[PDB]
Amino acid sequence: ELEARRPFPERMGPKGNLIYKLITTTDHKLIGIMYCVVCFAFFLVGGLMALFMRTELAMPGLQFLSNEQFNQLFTMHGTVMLLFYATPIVFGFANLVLPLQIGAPDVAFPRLNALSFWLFLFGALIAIAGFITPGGAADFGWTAYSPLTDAIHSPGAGGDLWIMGLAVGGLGTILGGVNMITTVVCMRAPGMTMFRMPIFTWNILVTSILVLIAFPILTAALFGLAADRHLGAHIYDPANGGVLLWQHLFWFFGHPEVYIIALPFFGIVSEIFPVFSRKPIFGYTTLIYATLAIAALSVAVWAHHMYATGAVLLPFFSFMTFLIAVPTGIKFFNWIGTMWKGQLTFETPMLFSVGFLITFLLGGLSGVLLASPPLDFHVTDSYFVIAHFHYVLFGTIVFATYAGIYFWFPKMTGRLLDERLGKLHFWLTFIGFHTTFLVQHWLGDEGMPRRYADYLPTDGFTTLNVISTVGAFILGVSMLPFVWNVFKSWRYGEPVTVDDPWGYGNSLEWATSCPPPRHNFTELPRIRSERPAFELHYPHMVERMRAEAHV
Amino acid sequence: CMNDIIALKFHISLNATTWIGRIGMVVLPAIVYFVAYRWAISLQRSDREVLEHGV
Amino acid sequence: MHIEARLFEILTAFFALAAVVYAVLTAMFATGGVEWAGTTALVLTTGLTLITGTFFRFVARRLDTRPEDYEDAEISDGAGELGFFAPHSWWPILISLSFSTAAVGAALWLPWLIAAGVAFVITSVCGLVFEYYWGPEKH
Amino acid sequence: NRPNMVSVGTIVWLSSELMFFAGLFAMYFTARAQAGGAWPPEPTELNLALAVPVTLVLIASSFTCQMGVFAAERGDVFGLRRWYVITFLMGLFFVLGQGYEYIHLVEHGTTIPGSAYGSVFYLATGFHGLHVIGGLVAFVLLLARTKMSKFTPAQATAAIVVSYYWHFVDIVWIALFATIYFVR
Amino acid sequence: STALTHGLIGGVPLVLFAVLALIFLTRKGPHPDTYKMSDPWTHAPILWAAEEPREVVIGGGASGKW
Amino acid sequence: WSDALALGWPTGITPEAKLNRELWIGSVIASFAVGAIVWGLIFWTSAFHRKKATDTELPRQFGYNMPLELTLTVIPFLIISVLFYFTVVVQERMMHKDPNPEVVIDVTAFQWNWKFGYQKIAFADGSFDYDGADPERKEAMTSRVGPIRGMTPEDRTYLNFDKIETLGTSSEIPVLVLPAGKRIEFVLNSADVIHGFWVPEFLFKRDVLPEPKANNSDNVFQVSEIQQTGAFVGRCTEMCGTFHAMMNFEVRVVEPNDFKAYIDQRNAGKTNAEALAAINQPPLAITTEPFESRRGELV
Amino acid sequence: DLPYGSALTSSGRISAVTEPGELSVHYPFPTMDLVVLDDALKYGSRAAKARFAVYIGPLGADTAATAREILANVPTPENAVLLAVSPDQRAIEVVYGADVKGRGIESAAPLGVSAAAASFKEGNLIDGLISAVRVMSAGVSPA
Ligand code: HEA
Ligand code: HEA
Ligand SMILES: CCCCCCCCCCCCCCCC(=O)O[C@H](COC(=O)CCCCCCC[C@@H](C)CCCCCCCCC)COP(=O)(O)O[C@H]1[C@H](O)[C@H](O)[C@@H](O)[C@@H](O)[C@@H]1O
Ligand SMILES: CCCCCCCCCCCCCCCC(=O)OC[C@H](C)OC(=O)CCCCCCCC[C@@H](C)CCCCCCCC
Ligand SMILES: CCCCCCCCCCCCCC(=O)O[C@H](COC(=O)CCCCCCCCCCC)COP(=O)(O)O
Ligand SMILES: CCCCCCCCCCCCC
Ligand SMILES: CCCCCCCCCCCCC
Ligand SMILES: CCCCCCCCCCCCC
Ligand SMILES: CCCCCCCCCCCCC
Ligand SMILES: CCCCCCCCCCCCC
Ligand SMILES: [Ca+2]
Ligand SMILES: [Cu+2]
Ligand SMILES: [Cu+2]
Ligand SMILES: [Cu+2]
Ligand SMILES: [Mg+2]
Repeated sequence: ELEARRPFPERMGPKGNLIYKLITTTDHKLIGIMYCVVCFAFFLVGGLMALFMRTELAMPGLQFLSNEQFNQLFTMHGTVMLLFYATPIVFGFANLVLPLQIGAPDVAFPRLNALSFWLFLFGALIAIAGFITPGGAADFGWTAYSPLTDAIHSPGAGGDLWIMGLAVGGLGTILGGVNMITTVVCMRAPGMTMFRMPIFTWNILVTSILVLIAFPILTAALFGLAADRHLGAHIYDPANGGVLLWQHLFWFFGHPEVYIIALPFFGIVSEIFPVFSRKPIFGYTTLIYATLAIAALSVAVWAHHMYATGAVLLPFFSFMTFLIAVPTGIKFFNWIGTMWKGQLTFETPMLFSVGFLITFLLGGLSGVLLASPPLDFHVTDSYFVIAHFHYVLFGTIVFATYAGIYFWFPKMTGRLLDERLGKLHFWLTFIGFHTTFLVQHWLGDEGMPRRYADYLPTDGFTTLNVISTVGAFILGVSMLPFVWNVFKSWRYGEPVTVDDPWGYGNSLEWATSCPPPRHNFTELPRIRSERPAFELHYPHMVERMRAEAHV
Repeated sequence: CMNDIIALKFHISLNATTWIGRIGMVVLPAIVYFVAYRWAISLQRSDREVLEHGV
Repeated sequence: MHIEARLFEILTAFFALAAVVYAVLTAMFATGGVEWAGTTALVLTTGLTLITGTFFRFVARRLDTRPEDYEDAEISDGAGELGFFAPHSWWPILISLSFSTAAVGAALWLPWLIAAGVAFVITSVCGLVFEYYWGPEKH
Repeated sequence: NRPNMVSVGTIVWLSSELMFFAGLFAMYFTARAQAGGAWPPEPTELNLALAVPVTLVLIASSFTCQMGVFAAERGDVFGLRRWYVITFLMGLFFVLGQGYEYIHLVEHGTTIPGSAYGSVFYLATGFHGLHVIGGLVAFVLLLARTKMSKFTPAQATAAIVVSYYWHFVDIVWIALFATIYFVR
Repeated sequence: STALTHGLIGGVPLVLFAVLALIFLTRKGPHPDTYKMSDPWTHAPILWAAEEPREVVIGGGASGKW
Repeated sequence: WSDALALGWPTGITPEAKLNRELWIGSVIASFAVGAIVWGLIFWTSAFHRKKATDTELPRQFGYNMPLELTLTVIPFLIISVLFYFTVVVQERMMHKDPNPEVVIDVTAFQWNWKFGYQKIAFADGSFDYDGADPERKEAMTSRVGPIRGMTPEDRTYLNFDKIETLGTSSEIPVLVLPAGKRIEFVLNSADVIHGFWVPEFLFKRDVLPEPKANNSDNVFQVSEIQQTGAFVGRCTEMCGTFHAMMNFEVRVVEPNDFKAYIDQRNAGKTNAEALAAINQPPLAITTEPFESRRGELV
Repeated sequence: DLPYGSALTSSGRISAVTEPGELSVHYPFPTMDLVVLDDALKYGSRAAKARFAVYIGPLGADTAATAREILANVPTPENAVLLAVSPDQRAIEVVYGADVKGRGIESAAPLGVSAAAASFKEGNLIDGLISAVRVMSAGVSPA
């Protein structure tokens, strides 16, 4: 029984194996791969923006940055790192495994799926292109409040390019969300019922609905904003009532948008915990209800970002915001229950997911504090917020993103990332993030507002800013091990000759080869539960799972 | 040659346009040569796929 | 596809309840009367789920149990041609470039560039639509 | 049977489009609440002698569009072309009718920078007019595809989903027409 | 001061990188140890063949022994 | 210890601030208790449920505990309900406005500094009455048809002006003088964009909006009293432009007799700097100093 | 008969799994050395238009006859060259197909054995195979 095999898998394709594929591909796997590379390019670009800001806020006074440059820095940093990195990578992972999870050969609209990538890429470049302008890029913040974003207060072309760049990228997001809903409804494999899909597929379908509610209203608001700057309209005139009008629409977009970049990464860890715990996902039916409740509740809580304005019904939004804490808390108890009485080995995909649980909770606790208007009356527009949202956005779009990458890299490569290099990256990232964002809780409470280019030496913010500056550079140097691991393990990584390199995979992508073929499936097993791959690979456990399912 | 009008219409510094063309006078031809060489060879592979697998 | 429509109806009920409650809760308690920008979005948020939910209801009542909608369905039940899926196309990148050209013209307020972008978008969209329908050349 | 993938995608996207008009409606309603008693204020004077006949033409375009759908499902490509050409002509009349009303309103002092009412009125109706123009482009593109190949069920599906967009556009105008010309 | 502030920002990340790297990068990876001639061949038989050119009578051969 | 559980919150100088800080400490205690339980559960399973290197069979495959799921759903609902009640109680006290205040302050924010005016002073004991309303300069902004309800966007009639005003300068931090132990009313009106009136010792802030009445914004908030004297810094908190970070102000609290005297020099034509020196107070702000005009050290 | 976690699919393919943190290949040679050997095998066969094969393992009692049966597993046996090395038996056997005959392989077959043997006394197995492939591929004409 001798089979002929190469000593090593081919490192790279021959000349001309990719360039024509990149611009003509309709395969979701290649499109999903192009997302991650571009998303990480914007991650590195946006991360450098924060480093300039962080190194300027190290010592009191403007050493190398002006007020205008600093104002442009956080606006572009936030815009790039929420809309150009976080939102696309939601569909970056969705183009990767969602057709595999539901047993589909492709997405519903292969052409429209490819259009979303290029539309997003050219939309993101337009907004960033404001830096090359002499006036500079947008300097009014990613919330672009009115009438600051007005032609009178923002006359440069950088703000105009920021508005139109978001509109082009927003159109791609809407098309991507349309594709995902159609793919889930119509492209499901036989035997794959609605309540049999993986949690990640459930989260993406739910997230895509939130896209259709939020992004079109943002496109409408931006178009009205462009009319004011170019046609001299009175859409957002303060005397007309547009100061509240713009904020209401923008936050009706914004809070659904943060859950657009939260629920899919809740799904990502929900696929990793069962695999490395050798246990089924706890509360699988409950997790779906929690996700639906989170999606529904996220639409009518938009005004808790507007507590300091004194123009919203505080009791309504405070109570509704508190309601979101219940389904989110249920997710932790299900994730903890998944690891309970299991067999944890703590690999790199598992290690990052564990860091998510520790990191996310502290940011979640800060969210409940801000949800109450009396407590928000003092910490709003201060570094307590910045500490809260860099604990909740770094717990998911980074920890869960890295966990999913380490989880699905062998699936889409046939090669395994280095575990020793992965452990170094995780610990460096954890230590750096905690060092740079734990002290900012005290800074905001001490009386330091957000969006401040300079502070006086007598303010007493110097010591904590230096500590935060040290940790941020640790985050910067933590990128080198991960980039090196991806660069080396892609071509010289450990080959994967098995369908499931992690052994106890549950979703359908682990029932196919690594990498999957062009149509993702040369065979399909019988689907009788939410873990078809586990049932196929371990037939002797079919009886045990049914009998021991209920405690 | 049209940098000054491009600078005025597209809101770009005139010094930037001169130096973009100056650096791009050697960098861009090198980039285009690499892309075109791979693109031309990539097209040949696309034709080989139809020959051995059909339309 | 009973479950698919039930998901949107569940969202429809909550969105309708929130829109009605919040409108009636701002008309008598918010300063200035009804919150309009804010209420209008909630009312039409229900319409987004109402349109999709109603269509899914009508579709479900027409077609019988699908192989993917069957609790205990066999893999061989779904054998056959699924449909048409585009193998490759360079049109989508041209559409994005065409749309980005108009956006840059709109951002800088260049009427000539906006007109070129609109013409480019129509030309690029025409290629995408007609890509798999152009007949052989008649010479 | 089988769920129509193209119809599902179009309907799902059409629902998202409704949220785009939600922003436009919010601007009009927010400005209306701040009018103080004059809505529309002087010198704006809306007339129903022109809006009503133009609105009725757009409503009648839905009936002709639906007639083409029946021909499309029946396999009669020529019947589909006849009804969609008529729908295109009456849909074009809506744009010309709206454009004619714009000229008179501008000449009477109602412009986008002139008044806050002019801003909410023009962007709300103008963006809908852009949707009508986009729908007219869809009619031409679909009609051009009918002469390229034989009438296939996939070709008939494209005719149905185009009518879905036209029906959505007509429904949106009815909301805009009632909100602007009646709820003053 | 200004010297201490710049030293911590540029020194601690480099110091932490070196300490953390020595902990993990010095560990033994999952790759098996290199086979030695003295040790017996306990591994399964290995058949290696190239994929080129792209797709039984024996013409002869040669023998050897070391 | 209240100094460590406040996480850096100032002690406060008003009764509303003291009540707000009490809610903050209790909420932090509740949050830490919940966080410790979840962290303990995560750490317990990460150290005692690790794959033992002698356990052959896979672990029990259980993923549904209906009695447990309901219990861990009601408990979070009870905690937020308890917090919501205290949240409603505190916010009602903080936003309460007395119909008969004794000091009214007109706060005007612009790009990029502050202007403070004394609209009306009427002490509760009747020892000091003053009327700072100046209607001969508020109606000079009338501008009229108009794009918005008959008026141009440059109407500016919503702005309030007073006879005695403290104008901020790029080289002089504006100082607001308030009596100790007296109720203060703050009226916030912006000029071009949104700003932020935040005093960290107040433990409360509200965004300064242009045309607050047309935006349905309650731009008026009051404090019951100021419990101690001294100087307290104030910063702009809502992003407003280039110099958002360089438009700070200072609030000076003095005795009621000193406050009454200070108004007399201001009425006598004395500027803010010299009037403060007349009541044995520093002429300039001590908590904050004007920022350097040099765009940086490389200029 | 299938290993733990391995299953037989409907189409006959084998869906195998490996424990997390483990390898699916685990060849007892460095990764870089394997890459060099693949380059020698891939490029050497390309310049010779004859598939080159490398076998490591037992060869039974008679090494010459065992390699003949092993070459049958190599794709396109008629145009394949197999190099068999038995570390335990300390013997080298080279066998080629009928199409390889008359192409200049008879002068390179002892060349590869001697070159591989010389590096085999130094404790280098992968290096010996790499050296054997290079000299054997350099003495074979295309087609
Ligand atoms: C996904 C969301 C996301 C992510 C991942 C991050 C990442 C980081 N952010 Fe950011 N941030 C936001 C979202 C995010 N941010 C948002 C929404 C805002 C508000 C915007 C606004 O105020 O309007 C904000 C604003 C914001 C603030 C407060 C703004 C203010 O001062 O008012 C700060 C504090 O310094 C901060 C710092 C950091 C740091 C140190 C990181 C670290 O993660 C970054 C370190 C990462 C690196 C990658 C370092 C770079 C490494 C390199 C090697 C660079 C080399 C690159 C090239 C050569 C191309 N960001
Ligand atoms: C992933 C992104 C993300 C997520 C998940 C969240 C989650 C939450 N956020 Fe936040 N938020 C942002 C991203 C996010 N946020 C951003 C980017 C901003 C500001 C951006 C800007 O302004 O520029 C922001 C700002 C923001 C504000 C506005 C504050 C201000 O501007 O002044 C508020 C107000 O309530 C808020 C609250 C919450 C709450 C209550 C949750 C809850 O969902 C969290 C609930 C989670 C838990 C509660 C943990 C699990 C529960 C348990 C373990 C049980 C414990 C039970 C109790 C404590 C009762 N966040
Ligand atoms: C035709 C395209 C070919 C491009 C190919 C690639 C080649 C590009 C090389 C990059 C060159 C950039 C270096 C310019 C270096 C330089 O001289 O410029 C500086 C200003 O920075 C900058 O330029 C930074 C911007 C960099 C531009 C990046 C290039 C991307 C563009 C080219 C892509 C085009 C989009 C695609 C087109 C689509 C068509 C189809 C493809 C300062 O000058 P100034 O402006 O005087 O500012 C004064 C201070 O200096 C002084 O201190 C003081 O502060 C003041 O005096 C200040 O005024
Ligand atoms: C290869 C060129 C890549 C871009 C070169 C410049 C890319 C340069 C990136 C590294 C250096 C950045 C380090 C930080 C520099 C800084 O602190 O500012 C000082 C400077 C004085 O202020 C600036 O504003 C700098 C320019 C900002 C970057 C414009 C990004 C343009 C976006 C797209 C338009 C790019 C299109 C690429 C098109 C690529 C070519 C396609 C043919
Ligand atoms: C511009 C049309 C005016 C007529 C109004 C009535 C509508 C019917 C149009 C029928 C067109 C038939 C063309 C055809 O089948 O040829 C097809 C090819 O022509 C095209 O592709 C024309 C595309 C036009 C794109 C521009 C659209 C602009 C829309 C503006 C809306 C305001 C078939 O060619 P073939 O038979 O394969 O040789
Ligand atoms: C990995 C966790 C890092 C946490 C850093 C906290 C540092 C706090 C220092 C406080 C110093 C006050 C003077
Ligand atoms: C959710 C509350 C988080 C609180 C973090 C506090 C970090 C400690 C800062 C110490 C600073 C001492 C001056
Ligand atoms: C006192 C005014 C009551 C208004 C009831 C709510 C009206 C909502 C209008 C939404 C229209 C969306 C098209
Ligand atoms: C006080 C008047 C409130 C008017 C609300 C406007 C609702 C208009 C809805 C029209 C929908 C027609 C389909
Ligand atoms: C007088 C200074 C007291 C500092 C107390 C710091 C407390 C830090 C708590 C951190 C909690 C993290 C969950
Ligand atoms: Ca500094
Ligand atoms: Cu929020
Ligand atoms: Cu300000
Ligand atoms: Cu400010
Ligand atoms: Mg704010």
